[PDB]
Amino acid sequence: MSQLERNIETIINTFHQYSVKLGHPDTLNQGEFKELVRKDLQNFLKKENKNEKVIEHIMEDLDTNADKQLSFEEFIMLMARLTWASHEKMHEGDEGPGHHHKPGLGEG
Amino acid sequence: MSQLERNIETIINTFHQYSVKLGHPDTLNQGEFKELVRKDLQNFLKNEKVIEHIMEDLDTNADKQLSFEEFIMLMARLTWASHEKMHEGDEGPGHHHKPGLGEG
Amino acid sequence: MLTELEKALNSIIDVYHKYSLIKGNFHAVYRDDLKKLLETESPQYIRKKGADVWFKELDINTDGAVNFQEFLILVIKMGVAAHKKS
Amino acid sequence: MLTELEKALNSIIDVYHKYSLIKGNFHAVYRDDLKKLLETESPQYIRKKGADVWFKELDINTDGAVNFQEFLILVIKMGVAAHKKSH
Ligand SMILES: [Ca+2]
Ligand SMILES: [Ca+2]
Ligand SMILES: [Ca+2]
Ligand SMILES: [Ca+2]
Ligand SMILES: [Ca+2]
Ligand SMILES: [Ca+2]
Ligand SMILES: [Ca+2]
Ligand SMILES: [Ca+2]
Ligand SMILES: [Ca+2]
Ligand SMILES: [Mg+2]
Ligand SMILES: [Mg+2]
Ligand SMILES: [Zn+2]
Ligand SMILES: [Zn+2]
Repeated sequence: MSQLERNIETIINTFHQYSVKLGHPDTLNQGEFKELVRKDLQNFLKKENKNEKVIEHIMEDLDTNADKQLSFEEFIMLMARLTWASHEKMHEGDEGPGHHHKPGLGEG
Repeated sequence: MSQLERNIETIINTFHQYSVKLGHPDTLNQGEFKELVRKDLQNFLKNEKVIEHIMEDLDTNADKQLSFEEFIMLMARLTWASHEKMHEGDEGPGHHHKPGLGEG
Repeated sequence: MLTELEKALNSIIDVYHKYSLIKGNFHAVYRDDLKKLLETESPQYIRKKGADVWFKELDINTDGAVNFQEFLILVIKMGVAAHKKS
Repeated sequence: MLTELEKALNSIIDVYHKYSLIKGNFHAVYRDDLKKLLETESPQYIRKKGADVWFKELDINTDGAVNFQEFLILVIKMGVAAHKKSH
């Protein structure tokens, strides 16, 4: 299994660990999303986790079809956005020469 | 001409205002890029070494020039960055925009 | 005060919200919204691809909508196509 | 220390740079680099599309490479496809 495949599996397995708890087994309701963010994204969303209204807005923004659940398809955009945001932070104020990563999201 | 078409024409016309000056007329060299940044992105990009490295990052084929195709990814990135600032710390509920890049 | 270029980029945000604020998720352009967006904002050589074809191309996570990132894919593609035309 | 999920996301960054740091622009995966990436990192049902087809699909600005944001398009597409297969 490639590294990339392993990472995608981690995303899928994490999502489903929470999505099966309550209601529809393939979507996260607000309760399930908040728990995932609180624990599994405790460093990447450290500041956001301090304001429950920010977390709820994040879910509202990701809830593409507006049904108050996150499908895996909607959720994976959060994964892409946070991966993007971590990489952006590793390059904040980058002067070169060459390529170097500062600490990413939730670090430093 | 729609608003979106007009916005795209502004991007094309601005790029080519700088790219036609010197050397290849369809690409920007580093000095031309710096002048565009200094004057046309004076609000959205608010250190000289950092600007040089932004160009090296945008210079996809590594020929030290910015083509239009390479340049438009800066436009997309900065449009994204401005919207993100519009929603920084957003608590909602509902949709609202704080000022974007260079404002507020 | 924004430059001419910065005003164009800001306007791109506004164009997207003209359609994404019609209904539902505020950063979602649903299939019927994207038909309206393309018919209103895009030139014939872009529209001729078909709204449903564009929608499938742009909804990269197949969640039923074009969010703002997905819309910027369209802006990039329209920008490069306009440049190649001119 | 990062969570299991956060580590997977930072690993996606590392995977991309395994190929983007091969040559040229540090955030550019050229057409030949993408063939290597797909042959190494992606399952058969993804590779079968063809590396050339994927490249055309991912190089949205037709500048000759897949940058990090274009790569995330691939990651999103592979994740949704893997989800559909798994479930
Ligand atoms: Ca637990
Ligand atoms: Ca856990
Ligand atoms: Ca939903
Ligand atoms: Ca940057
Ligand atoms: Ca020139
Ligand atoms: Ca170049
Ligand atoms: Ca979508
Ligand atoms: Ca490279
Ligand atoms: Ca590209
Ligand atoms: Mg559930
Ligand atoms: Mg909407
Ligand atoms: Zn990097
Ligand atoms: Zn908005």
